[PDB]
Amino acid sequence: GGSMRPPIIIHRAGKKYGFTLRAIRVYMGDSDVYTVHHMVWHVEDGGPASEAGLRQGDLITHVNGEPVHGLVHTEVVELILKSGNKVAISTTPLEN
Amino acid sequence: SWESHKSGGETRL
Repeated sequence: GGSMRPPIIIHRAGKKYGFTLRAIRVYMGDSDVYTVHHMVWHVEDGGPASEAGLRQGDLITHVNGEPVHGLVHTEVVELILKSGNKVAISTTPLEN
Repeated sequence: SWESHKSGGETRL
């Protein structure tokens, strides 16, 4: 795949980061093993995350320098809100 | 793969 995911610094323009953090615990099958991941379901191409560089349909690996891997639906959101009026969303670029 | 789409709602930023 790729190494060193590039964090996209969004900036809350007095409203929101303009993107949906879809939570999805990817199970490996019938077993209890699963990874708690998240993906931007929809990013508002009107100012925030989109203009920042966040391309819709990307998988978030880290947030503000904190692995999202294992964070619950609201934990990622909080991690972002916690950052302040902005946040470094680490997404996974394309790969062969 | 894919499960928590409803588990937690549809909270966004």
